[PDB]
Order: sequence, then C-alpha cells, then structure tokens
Amino acid sequence: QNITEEFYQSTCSAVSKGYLSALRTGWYTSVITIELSNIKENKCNGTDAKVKLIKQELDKYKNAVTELQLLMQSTQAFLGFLLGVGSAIASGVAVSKVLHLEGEVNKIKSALLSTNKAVVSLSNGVSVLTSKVLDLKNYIDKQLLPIVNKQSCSIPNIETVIEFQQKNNRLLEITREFSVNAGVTTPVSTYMLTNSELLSLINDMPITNDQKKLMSNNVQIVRQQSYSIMSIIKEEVLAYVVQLPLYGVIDTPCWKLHTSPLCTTNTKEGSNICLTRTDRGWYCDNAGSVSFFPLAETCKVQSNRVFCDTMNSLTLPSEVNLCNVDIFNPKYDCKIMTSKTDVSSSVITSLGAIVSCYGKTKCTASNKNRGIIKTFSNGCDYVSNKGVDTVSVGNTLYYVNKQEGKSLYVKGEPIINFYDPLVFPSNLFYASISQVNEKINQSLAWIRKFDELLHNVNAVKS
Amino acid sequence: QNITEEFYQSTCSAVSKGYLSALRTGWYTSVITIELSNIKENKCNGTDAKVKLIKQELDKYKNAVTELQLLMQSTQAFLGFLLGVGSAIASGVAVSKVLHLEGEVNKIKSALLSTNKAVVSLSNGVSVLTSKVLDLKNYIDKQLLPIVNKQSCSIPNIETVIEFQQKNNRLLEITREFSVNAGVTTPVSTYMLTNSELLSLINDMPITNDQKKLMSNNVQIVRQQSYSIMSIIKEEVLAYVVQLPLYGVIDTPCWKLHTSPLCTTNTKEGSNICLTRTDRGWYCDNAGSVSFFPLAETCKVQSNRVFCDTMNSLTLPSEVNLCNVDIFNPKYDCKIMTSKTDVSSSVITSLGAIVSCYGKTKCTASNKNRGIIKTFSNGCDYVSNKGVDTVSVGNTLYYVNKQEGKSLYVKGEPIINFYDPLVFPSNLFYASISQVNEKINQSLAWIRKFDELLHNVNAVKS
Amino acid sequence: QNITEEFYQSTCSAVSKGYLSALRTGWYTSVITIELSNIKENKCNGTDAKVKLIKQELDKYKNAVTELQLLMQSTQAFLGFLLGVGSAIASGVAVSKVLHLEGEVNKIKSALLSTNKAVVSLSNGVSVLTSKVLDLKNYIDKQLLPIVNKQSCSIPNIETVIEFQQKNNRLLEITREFSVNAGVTTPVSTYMLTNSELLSLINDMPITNDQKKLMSNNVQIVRQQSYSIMSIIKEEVLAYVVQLPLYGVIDTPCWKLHTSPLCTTNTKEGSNICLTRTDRGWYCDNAGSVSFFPLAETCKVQSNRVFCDTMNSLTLPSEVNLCNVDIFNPKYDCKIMTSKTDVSSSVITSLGAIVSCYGKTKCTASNKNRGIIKTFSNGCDYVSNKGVDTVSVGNTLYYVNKQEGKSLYVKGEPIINFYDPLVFPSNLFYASISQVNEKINQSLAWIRKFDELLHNVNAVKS
Ligand SMILES: *[C@@H]1O[C@H](CO)[C@@H](O)[C@H](O)[C@H]1NC(C)=O
Ligand SMILES: *[C@@H]1O[C@H](CO)[C@@H](O)[C@H](O)[C@H]1NC(C)=O
Ligand SMILES: *[C@@H]1O[C@H](CO)[C@@H](O)[C@H](O)[C@H]1NC(C)=O
Ligand SMILES: *[C@@H]1O[C@H](CO)[C@@H](O)[C@H](O)[C@H]1NC(C)=O
Ligand SMILES: *[C@@H]1O[C@H](CO)[C@@H](O)[C@H](O)[C@H]1NC(C)=O
Ligand SMILES: *[C@@H]1O[C@H](CO)[C@@H](O)[C@H](O)[C@H]1NC(C)=O
Repeated sequence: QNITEEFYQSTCSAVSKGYLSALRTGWYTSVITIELSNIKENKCNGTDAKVKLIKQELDKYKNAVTELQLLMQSTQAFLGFLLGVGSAIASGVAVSKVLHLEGEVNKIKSALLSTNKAVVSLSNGVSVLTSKVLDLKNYIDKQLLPIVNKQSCSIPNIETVIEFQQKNNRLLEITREFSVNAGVTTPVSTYMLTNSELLSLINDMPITNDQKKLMSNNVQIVRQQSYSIMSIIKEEVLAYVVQLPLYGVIDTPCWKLHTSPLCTTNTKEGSNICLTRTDRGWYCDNAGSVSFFPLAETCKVQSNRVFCDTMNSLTLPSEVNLCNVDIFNPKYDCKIMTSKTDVSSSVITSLGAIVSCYGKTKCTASNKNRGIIKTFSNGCDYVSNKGVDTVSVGNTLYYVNKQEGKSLYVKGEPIINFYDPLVFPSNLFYASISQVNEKINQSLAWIRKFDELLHNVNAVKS
Repeated sequence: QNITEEFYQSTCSAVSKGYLSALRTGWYTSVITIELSNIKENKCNGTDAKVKLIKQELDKYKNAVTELQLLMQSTQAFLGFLLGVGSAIASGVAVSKVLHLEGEVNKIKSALLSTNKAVVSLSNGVSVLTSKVLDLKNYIDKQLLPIVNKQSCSIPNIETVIEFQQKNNRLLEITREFSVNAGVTTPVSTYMLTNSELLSLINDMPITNDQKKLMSNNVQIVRQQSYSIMSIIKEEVLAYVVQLPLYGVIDTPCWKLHTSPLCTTNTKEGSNICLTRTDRGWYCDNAGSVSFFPLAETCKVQSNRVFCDTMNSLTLPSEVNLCNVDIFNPKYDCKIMTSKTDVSSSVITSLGAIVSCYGKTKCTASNKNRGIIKTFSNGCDYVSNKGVDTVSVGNTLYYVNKQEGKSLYVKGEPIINFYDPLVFPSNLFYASISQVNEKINQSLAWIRKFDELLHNVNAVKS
Repeated sequence: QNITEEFYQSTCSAVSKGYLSALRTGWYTSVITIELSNIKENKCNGTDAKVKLIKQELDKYKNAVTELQLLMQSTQAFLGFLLGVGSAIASGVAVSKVLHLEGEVNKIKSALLSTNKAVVSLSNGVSVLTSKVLDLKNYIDKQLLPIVNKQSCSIPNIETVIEFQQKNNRLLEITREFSVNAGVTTPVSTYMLTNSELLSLINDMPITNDQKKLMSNNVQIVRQQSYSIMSIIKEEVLAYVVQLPLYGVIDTPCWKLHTSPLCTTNTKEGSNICLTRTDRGWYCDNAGSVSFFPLAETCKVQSNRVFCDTMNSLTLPSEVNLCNVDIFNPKYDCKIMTSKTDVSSSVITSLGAIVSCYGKTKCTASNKNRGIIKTFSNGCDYVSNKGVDTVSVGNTLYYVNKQEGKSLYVKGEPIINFYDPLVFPSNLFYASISQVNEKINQSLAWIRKFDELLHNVNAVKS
C-alpha cells in the first residue's frame, strides 16, 4: 500500500496513483440441479396436530412447485453517453435455451446418477459443469410416504416435523427469490450457491493458480458480479444456470483523476469565465492501451485493488496519460467544457480535498483539536488529510478520507488567465482545446477583414 | 414469434419488428384487512420452558403491533429530459386518506362480519373490494387466553408453540417490510398478497376475458408494477391498500430502434465530423398515434410481448415511422446530434450487432468453432447472429443474443459524405436536420455578401 | 398544515410554500458489540435425532463465524452536474480503522465487563458509546457444553433445540446481511439495531430536547439515512459501527418550484421558439442563505416536514427568491434553456397540475362524477385539485394529488412574446437571461455595421 497523490494547480485537478487492476474479461457458466418429488395427494381422517403440521408443510411444498412451474411456462410461451450498449446475460440465456431441447434433462440425470458432480456435453457440443446441491426426493419418499400414502396416518414423531421444516426452508427461499425478480437475480444469495460450493466451483475453472487465489480471497465481490437464471422444472428435477466472471488482466497499474471547475475572479458580477476537465474516472493499462471507466459506479476498491468491468469502458491510446504533465501538447486533444457560472463546491479526493471558493462564500478547513486552521481565498486550492479532519464550503460540512499516504503539491499559473474575455466561446458544453482554439482564431479574422474593408473605403475617397 | 430486423447503412441504425403491446392505462385499488387482538398483559409465576417460549412469542407480537401503531402515527401527525413528471401513488394515497374518516372502520368490519370478501361503499361514494386474509384474533382468544389470562399458567403443549410461531411469522414479515420502506413498498412480496389471492382479485376486476387471461398468464410482471400502501391500525383491525395496474391497449404492433454514431474517415487526426440519431427506444401504435418510450428502463419483454408504462412516454404523430425509409422527407424533422469525436464502440441488437471501428482500433467478430471469421474495416457495419457468437471491438468482448429470426441488409451511401467540412456546425448537441440545414445556408450568405462588397469596392476605383 | 400554491402565467411555473425544514448537518458514530464463543470440536457416537439437530445448528454457527472472519480478512489485507462529490462513510470508516490497533478490543471488553453500556476513550482521544446487544457465550458455555463436550452426548431436551434456534437466528441474519453488501449496508435493518435500542441511543446524544423529540417521532427516516459498517471479529467478540445523522437546522421555511416549457404558437410547422426554467427543486432558508437541492431524490416529506441532506446541495444568496415575482430584475440572473421543440407534456404539482398543449394534441381534465369539465387550448395552463380528479394530455392519463390547501392564479403576458424570432439564439442548453440578451444585441451590431458600409460605398460613387 503505497498510494500517492499529486495536485496540479494549473488545471485544478488531482491524480492518485498506486493501485492494481483486476478486470473482468469473460464469463463462465455452470448448471445447478435439485432433485424434487411428485407427491400426488395426501388424505387422512386424522385428528392429531402433528398430522396437521405435516399436511401444512406438504401443502407449502406443493404450492412452491406449482408456482415454479407457472413461472417457467411464461418465458417460453460527464462522458457517460459515449459508451455502447450490450446484453449482460446473453451467454447464460443461450445455455438456458439450449437446455430446453428434448433429451437434455435425461442426459443431465444420467450423468449425475451416482456422483454429485460431473461434466456432460450438450447437443451443440459444449461441455458444462453440473452439480446436485439438494435431494428432497429420497428423504420424502423414504420418510413421509410411509406416514401418509395409504394408511390412516397414525403417528408422526415430533422431530420429523422440525427436520422437514429445516429441509424445506431452502427451497422456499429459492422460490421466493426467483418469484420477485422475474427469473434473473442480482448478487447471488447464499441460498442459490453455498459459500462451500462457490469455493468448489473456483477450483474447477480452467484458469491459472494466481487467478484462483485472487478469486478465493475476495469472494464477496465475485458474488456481486454474478447472475442466476431460472431455466426449467420438469421430470422431477429443477435446474438453474449460474454465470460467474473471469479475470483475464491482473496486476497492471491504475490511477484515478479528480477534476473541479476553474474560474476567473473578476469583481464585477457576471464577468467571469470558467472551464472544467470532463474526463474523470479510472484508467488502467491493458495490453498496450488505456481503458477508461467514466460511469464511476462500475469499479470497486479493496485498499489497493480495483475490480472493474470492461463492458462499460472505452479504449484510448497510450498518449492519454500525457494530458496531466502538459495540456497544450501536440499529441493528444484533452477534453474540457466551458460555462459562465461561479458557484463554490468541493471534491473529496483519496488523500485530501479540493476546494473552489468563488463569490462571497466562506470556505474553511478545520482540525478537531485546535479548531480552525485555514481560511481559503478565492480560487482552486487543495489541502491534505494530515492534520485536517473536516472542511466546510459554506452551509455544507465534509469529512475527508483518513488513509495514510504521501501527497505532493505542484505549482503553476492557472490556464484561465491566458484567454481573452471578449472572444471566449462560452456555453460550449463538451468542447476540446483544439475546438476552442479554432473558434477564437476565426473571429479575429472576421474583425480584421471588417477593419480592412473599412480602411479601404476611406482610401478610395479621391 | 416472427421477429425481423433490418440494417440501414445510410444512417447506421437498425429496426426490430414483430412484437406485441400490453400498455398500462390506469390503476385499480383494493383493501386488504387483518383481524388483530388486544392482549392486555401476561403474568405467570411459572418455571417451565414452554411458558417462557409462549411469553417470548407474545412479546414479539406486542412489539410488532406497537411498531405498526408508531409508524401509523407519523404520516398523519438521449431524450430523457423531454418527459413530464407525475405522482405514481396518488390514487392509493387518496383512498388511504379517505380511510381515516370516522365510521369507515366500522363499515369495513360490518361488511366482512360473516364472509371473507365483500363490496362496500365509502363516504364519498366509491366502491372498493375488501378482503380478510388472516385472523389471529380467534386463534389467540380461543387457545392462548385459557393458558395465560388468569391461571397460574400450568402447562402449554409442545405443538402449540410451533403452531403459534407459524401463525405469527407472516405478521412479523409484513411489519418488517413496511418498517424499512417508510410505508410504501416496491414489487408486492408474497407476504402482502398470496399468489392464490392475486389470481382471485383478477377474476373480480371489471375487464374483458382477454385481459384477464393476459394478467393471469404473466403474473410475475403484474406483481412488479404494483404498489402497497400502509393505511391504518386501530380498533383491533389492520388495513393496507394495494394498487394494481390496468392494461387497456393490447395486441398492437411495436418495434425498437438501435442507433450508433456515424463518422467520416479522413486520415488526418482531428479532421473528422460525426452525427448520431438520438431517438432510440420503443415505439407502439396507440389509437391513431405512436407512443415513444425513451428511458430504456420502463419496458419489459417476454419473447414477443412488451409490458410498457404510459407515464414515462411521449405522444408523437403517425409520421414518425417515416424517418426510417427516408431521412430528408418534407413531412417530419428527424432528430440528430453532432460532434467531432472518433471513438470505437458497438451496439448489441436483438438479432446481431452494430460495430463502429474508427481510428487505429482493431475490431473483430469470432465464431466458437473456426475462430476469427471477419475483420472489420473503418466504418459502421453490421453482422447477424447466424454463425457468430462473440464480437470484440478492442479490449472489450461482447456476447450476441442467440434468438432465432431473419435479418436483412439494406445498402446505401452514408449521409455524412454530402456535407461540407468547412462549414459543418459541430458541437451542436440535440440538433435536427432542418436546424443544421438552416445554420449552413446562412454562413454562405455572409461569405457571398462579403465577396460582393469586396468586389464592389474594387469596382469604384475610377 | 397550511400549504399554499401560486401559478405564474408569465413564466409557466408554480411555487408551493408552507413547509418546515429538518436538515442533516453532521454524523454521530457508536459501537455495537456481540459476545461470541470459541467451540472447538463436537464428537458423539450417538443415534438420537435431537443430537443430530443440535450438531446441525452448531455447524451453522461455526460456518457463520468462519464466513465473518473471511470477510474481515479482505478489507485490511436539470442542474445535477453542478454538485461536488464527497465520501459518505468517511467518519465510520475512520473509527473502524482506529478499532484495528492493538489493545482496543481489550479496552472495549474491560469497559463492558459488568454493565451493558459504557463510554470509553480510544487511543487517539475520542470517546464513543458502546453496547452489548447479544450474549451467546454464556448460554452456549452453560447449556450446550455439558451436553456435548466430553460425554457420550446422552440426551438433549426438545425445548433446548428450539431455544438455540431462536438464539442463533439473529446472528445468522446479521451475517447474511453483511455478506451480500460487501461490508457496508443501506437502511439499517431491524436485526442490526432493535427499535428499542435506537430510541435508547437517541436519549444519549449531546443534542437539545427538541431534536430528540423530532428524531423519536420520525424514527422510520432516521433509519433510512444511516449506515452500518463491519469492523472486526477477533478474541471472541464481534463489533460493528453504526453511523447516525444529526439535524442541526430545524423549523425554517421551505418551498418547491415546478417548471414546464413555454413555447410560441405559430401555425407553421417548425417555426416556434421555446424556453424553460431549469432551476427546479427544494429551497430552504439556512443561516442567512438559501440551500438548493436539485437531484429531486434526496429529500423526503411527511405532510409538512422535509428531511433533506446537505451533502448534495448548493449554497445560493438570499436574492434567488426574487426570480419569482420578477424575472428581469437587475439583482439576480435567473437560469433558462432554449430549444425549438413543440411537444405536449404535463407536470403534477402538489395542489394541481400544469398542462402544456402544443400542436394537434388533445388535452383534457376530467372529474369522476360529471365527466369532462375542461378542454385546454394551445398554451401553458393550470388547474387546481378542487373538482378535478384526473387530467389527460393525449394517450397518457395522470392522477392529481388530493391534498387540501389553497391555490392562487396570477395572470400576466408570457415572456416568449417579447423576443424577435429572426435572431433568437436557439439550441442554447443551459443559458441565462443575460447571456441570451448579450447574444442578441451583438448580431444587430453586425447587421447595422454591414448596412453602414453598404450605404457608404454607394456614397463615394462621385
Ligand atoms: C512502499 O513504500 C515503503 C516506504 O515506507 C517501502 O517499503 C517501499 O518503498 C514500498 N514497498 C513496496 C513497494 O512493497
Ligand atoms: C488559427 O487558424 C488556423 C488555421 O489557419 C487553425 O489551424 C488554428 O487552430 C487557429 N488557432 C491557432 C492558435 O493557431
Ligand atoms: C411466422 O412465420 C412462419 C414461417 O416459418 C409461418 O408460420 C408464418 O409466416 C408466421 N406465423 C404466424 C404469423 O403465426
Ligand atoms: C436556405 O435558406 C432558406 C431561407 O431562404 C431556408 O429556409 C433553408 O432551410 C436554407 N437551406 C436550404 C438547404 O434550403
Ligand atoms: C392555518 O390556517 C388556518 C385557517 O383555516 C388557521 O388555523 C391559521 O390561519 C393557520 N394555523 C396555524 C398557522 O397554526
Ligand atoms: C447591449 O449591449 C451591451 C454592451 O454595450 C450589453 O451589456 C447588453 O447586455 C446588450 N443588451 C441589452 C438589452 O442592453
């Protein structure tokens, strides 16, 4: 853990380096089966309460099975706008659709006749891993049928009721979780796949030992980037499909960019111009190029490790890293946006905070022991979380992050002081440096042409 | 199931036809009641464990009732921006507010004195359907009071504890689900309304048989577009309001539009212009006009049937369908947006995928048996899911949808090759064809006027 | 409850006054502890079913503890774009990180040796409130060990199994809720903090009596603006951190602004200009200034009281209230946006509805007794919820809110009739009154200069 952070005063932005990558670059699909029963009907002219409880539990089981069948017979009769779209569950749904052909269920049942785990080939020629996580058929047919199938339902025992309830609870919960999500669920609960079974699926994937260890250590995130799909219920067997991620890129450098608006500080109201850098997010080296994640909601962090998803990313060249040290470079075209609004805000970075204090707003950073230790002036400034606990930007109070690290301050004149406020192209959402430069150079051309003609007409007088 | 898809090369967009509509055009409200008890106090100088368990369950019941009373005494002392706003629970909240007038609870209790279902008229003159889904009062008053009301609490039986737990669990879950949602819940769980009661409410609505059948078959979606509202707890009765949808438009044609950016392929960096069609979403014929759903999150699909919601829609004329066959028609004004960014992406359609490959990005589509089967050039292209499993657009891998259907390819020169790159109005977010045409015709007017004057001054020399 | 609403016809917007404020201006953190056990191993050569049930429950407990340890050893090896960013759980995470130093667990255990509540000082010098909400150690070590530690596991009793299940359920649920949320949860469930313990924490905060009463009455919202953070599991004790809000500003006036587009009604298609007010949200007086909440998802309402959050707000001067009575005031610069789209929509306010009816759309408001009672013309209009139940704007049907109040109608000519349609700066997303005025005054300057030169050249002929 050697996270470092730099502040660039010339553009009012910060970069945090020192992380490691774990990117998702594929999917893995398996099949999970449950062996049910087909209890026909229960009939007793009894009066004991234990028989009543047994009948109630059996009724709940039948209702769950019927609801599952009914559900099955319904499916088969700033730069966030630059991203393409895709379907997240295409592979699992394809496997589920393959499962509906005739003879597949017989193949699955024949494969797992003796053992609880096997590898079977489907019709099209794909091999998937199967499992049998529960078996209610044997217990029901060997315990409950002798009590209630033909006899007068004489005497169940008190322990049998509790045992049956404990057995049936998991199936009830699985039915409940499929029911409300219309078939496809979000992070796979403990009922769908036990923590002792997730660690067993991982030790069967065709991956390297390092990826196996990474998936085993951080198992609470593999569970948050997975899907579960209901497939079929027929011929006394239940089957659903689990879709697990694959991490093909591991241990490559990553960094994050924090940006804030940078304005001018003229006293006259409504006489200030601003610009802001719009490309803020996560960047990670990936096979000779940089991947950009702008949604700020697809990447998780565990203290040095970032678990991103490559379906909501952009592939940029390796020169995108050069916008930091220099902004007027003739090799990349950094992205900005312009406006004319002067409002104070603050951005809480990983190792400090950025404060923009424009207008008459009072901005202050305070320590918890002495009290007030800094009074910001008008501009973009940055303070580190070493002796600072909270920062206030007016009516708002923020708490800074207290991670240990090293922060550096880079001086330099702001770039907003180089432009001409009489020709600046305001209200230019999602512009770039070259576009802004082009829009300015041509207005002066019109002005000069006008001046030329005006001089010329006063030259031809005589 | 006869879904069809077309690709229009001239605008880099695709249309998928063949669906059917089921639109929500109203609400239906009912009342669900529960009959509670008013156990005052329990006192025993006992030592048996069964008495302890009974007391614990009674304490949980009292705590749930108290929490419900406390909650009740708190409420009564791209084109996604074009949509208006509305309140989703106005009708249910209105009914709940009507329920608070004096004498309403007496009317409800008198209506359901003997049967479990009745129709009653409130004060203002509206008739609603009531129900009684649970009755703990009779069981408690006829079983638990003889054990603990006055006596020394001699001997409960072991089965009674389990029976009471099973009875009380549902009320505990209902209290839990109201507690965390502040009164109004999202898709109605199995505890609020049993699957055997939802199918009974549907057979009492004033609707046609076809709508009844549609609601009965797809019951997992009627449950996802419904609300539950806590109303009152007083005079030993609990009542909450359920708000069910109504589907007034059924079996009308629908289709979806997929759009992707279309750019120019000049070699020089920063010398390309782009435009994109911004109106992508679901369209459905509705009584002589087309309804547009741009949020891309309000419509569900079950293999040919689309369950949309009409509160987040727009009403467009019937000529909006004409932007597909022609884009320069003098009857509608299709909506576009312009920029100057050249980044590669991909859009996964229903029966294929659209690939945009600009710059130095390597784009490829691969089959799972042979391997690589296509290498895209620079431009907008489209490939169908017949012999293609995955497509990669650089560092990203996508899985195409494997639905069966028929796809067609329509040729034609791209429209971006007709414009003049010296006067093209870039950075024009949310423009239209006529606006872009107007902004170009007037710059040439200024240029021609300038040329006219410049020639004229050199005509008056002598 | 004296809510009032006004409609300003000149700008097609409405204001609803009469509310009260309860703003969050800080955090409060406490520690919740659970006393576990360290059962080593269970071994019985038994055959009774009760022993089997006991062993199963013990196995579940061990699995929960192991999963918790594994999770712990993973974290330590329109104007919505104007808002700054911040970290919501900085304080709780800081306290959790402080908890990991050596000797802290010993201090916590020594503080709560005898009582269930104490105040203890950590290493850095901060005092926090601790608690002991559950004790499984004593029950396990005094009941289950005599049954299964060394003996042949002779006879458990039937009531012991149920008692142990009831004890263990809460720990199982806590483990389940941490497991799927990766450590940090959203609104604190009933398992993490009992409703009888939340009301006990509130009576220990260093706050005034009025804030205590406000927090006690509306306890279902204090629970929705809180976080729970997993911290540690070691040395036979479990500890997690709860982060509760603080309400520093209470009983200050608030109001809401509703805005809708305002267009021109020329008959020719594609010849209309529009403008819309973009600053819609909640405003609340706060210490000599107004706080603006634009996200429309951070503020809740209970019939006169608004529970907002100050982390997603903006601090504006006190002159922002002046845009309502007048829009051309020389003291503030109200924010608008321009376009050229004519589409009909509707905005449902608190005491009525705003209807915009442009083009050939049919807009109508209907009562539930007579039927149709109003037919809107082309323009922006407003109708109150007194004799009106629903309003339709085409293919869409809306339900108005039926709250009691007083509404007022303010006449005045629309401002869109003052501009010149030949120089109006369309497609100017997020503009302002002064910017639009500036962009118009300078085009006329160019036209006049052109005319001047053209006259001048025809003056020098001879
Ligand atoms: C991290 O920095 C520390 C300095 O305290 C030192 O151990 C070394 O430079 C780095 N350790 C690594 C990269 O393992
Ligand atoms: C000046 O005009 C040239 C075209 O001749 C253009 O390429 C350039 O971007 C403009 N601005 C500057 C600063 O050179
Ligand atoms: C759907 O297409 C098939 C062609 O395979 C044929 O049955 C018919 O054209 C269509 N059936 C319908 C619309 O029911
Ligand atoms: C040309 O100018 C006319 C106005 O005289 C305008 O209506 C039209 O949109 C412009 N462009 C074209 C292609 O006609
Ligand atoms: C609210 O209005 C009512 C009028 O019916 C009246 O009691 C008084 O003006 C107000 N009451 C308050 C503010 O307590
Ligand atoms: C007119 O031009 C002046 C600059 O001389 C500018 O300040 C003003 O905003 C423009 N418009 C009006 C209506 O005065």
